[PDB]
Parts: sequence; C-alpha cells; structure tokens
Amino acid sequence: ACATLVAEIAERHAGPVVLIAPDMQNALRLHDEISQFTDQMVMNLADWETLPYDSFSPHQDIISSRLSTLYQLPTMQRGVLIVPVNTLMQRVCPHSFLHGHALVMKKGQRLSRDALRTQLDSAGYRHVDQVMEHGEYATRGALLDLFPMGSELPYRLDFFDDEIDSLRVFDVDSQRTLEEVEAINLLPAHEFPTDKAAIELFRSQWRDTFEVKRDPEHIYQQVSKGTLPAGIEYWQPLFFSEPLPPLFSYFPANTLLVNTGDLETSAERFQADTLARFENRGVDPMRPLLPPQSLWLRVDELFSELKN
Ligand code: NA
Repeated sequence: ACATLVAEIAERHAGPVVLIAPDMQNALRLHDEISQFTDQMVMNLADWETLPYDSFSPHQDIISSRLSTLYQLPTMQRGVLIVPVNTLMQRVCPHSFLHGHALVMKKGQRLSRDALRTQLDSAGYRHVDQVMEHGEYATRGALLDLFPMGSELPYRLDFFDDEIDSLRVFDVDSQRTLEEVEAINLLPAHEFPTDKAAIELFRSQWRDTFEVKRDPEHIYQQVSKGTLPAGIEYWQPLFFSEPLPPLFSYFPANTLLVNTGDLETSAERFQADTLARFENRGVDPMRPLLPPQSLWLRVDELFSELKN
C-alpha cells in the first residue's frame, strides 16, 4: 500500500519524496515496487550492512551504489529516495567531497597511462590483473581497464601518444567494448579521501583524539602505511576536517519525507545497540572507537530534522 501511494505523492509533489523504511529488506523490496509504478527516478541509499564499529568494511558494490545516490541526490528535483531508518540516522561525507574529489577523463586528454594509474591509486582504486568489480583497474600495454564507482559497466581506455585516444564501455564476460564515450566521471572508491593529504589529515586528527601504539595492528599504524583496515569506515570522521553532516544536508528544496512503520522504536533500538557496542568496545588498545554522535544522529536529532 506504501508503494503506489508514494508514487502518487511523488508524481504531484514539486520536489523529491523520501520514503523512510523500517528496515533494509523492506527498503530493497520497495525499490522495484515503486519503480514499476512511475516514470520518475527512484533510488535507494543502501545500508553498509556492517554492524556498528564492525571489523569488516562494506562491499565495494554497496559503496558504488551509495556514491551514485549521494552524487545524484542534490539535483534530484523529482522522484523518490528510499532509505532505511537506521541508514538515515548515519552521518555522511559532505557533498563537497564528491563534486570536489571526482575526476573527469575525456577523449583526447593529454595524460599518460601511468599518470592515470597514479590518480586511480590515490582515489582508492585497486590494481588487479583483470577488472571485474567496482573500484578495480587493470593495465596492460596501451590499455587501462577500470570499473568506476557508480557505473553499471567498466571501461577500457586506450592510450596512444600519451593521450587518451578512446574510452569504451566494455563487457567483461566477452572481453569486448561496446559504445565509445567522450568522457567518464571518476568518483572516489570510498566515501572518504585516501590520498596522501587525507592520510596526513587522518594522522593529525587521530593524534588529537586517540593514543597511538606502534604495533603494526594499530589502526593509526595501518592507515599511515597506506592500507585501509577492515572496518576503517567507522573512523570516517577522521578523514574530514569538519564534522560529518546529516543526510538531510543533501536534500534539495521541497523534499517531502514520508514515514512507513514504527520508526521511533526502530530508531531507539539502533541507538541503544550502537551505544552498548561503544561502551563495551570503545576503550581498546588497537581500535579505540569514536563516540556514536561522530557517526550517527541522535534519535531526538532525527525527529527534529523530520519536523524541520
Ligand atoms: Na504510474
């Protein structure tokens, strides 16, 4: 009953409609249901699927989907955004990050293959033998394949005379290119910068926050050496000089929010869980944790945003 109604509300509303779902399963379900009932854009902001302060980093395919949504959100004048309540409570990278750290590659651009590799490494992409998943790139001869975050398919670039001669969508299974494109937009491989300037910032803010140990297993030591610990996402705030804003900061004018379910209890349950985890595991020699408010809106703050 939620689906058709949200489609109708969105159809007559001079702005995006944000459907706050009770959980991820419902959210995911509501995507195709609402999509089939409208000609307007329908997106989901996918949950990381990790537990708060998890010892796992979310799958790159989930990150690709989130980056695509966050990138499109500010200019989504019409349509629907579906977001689980616990996900909506999570703070995000500021939108200045995406439009500021995105790189554009165009046909005819003077740039060597190795120079592009350098940019890709600093943007968080992984060098592999064969591209197959979001966030990977492979190089061989004059060719460089990459799977841009937010893209449905990877691309194959041909460098001739140290110039990008062509950029072509490419089908992994058949190892063949499809259409040629004039340019591609390269977003970062994470919702946080990981270049050397970002690592220096991370180190500096970490020192102002936590103790440092030299054990190679310590988070600070791992990031300083250019690696990204499993679950590093829960220290996302340290990669930015300003606090992480609410997702609400990405909503365009006239955004209407619709609630489906018992958001209060769900919201309080999640807050209680993140708080228990922080209290029980926050003081740790190798992975000390940031307080919940560095990463999540408080339940009272959520409802305030819902009434503003
Ligand atoms: Na319709």
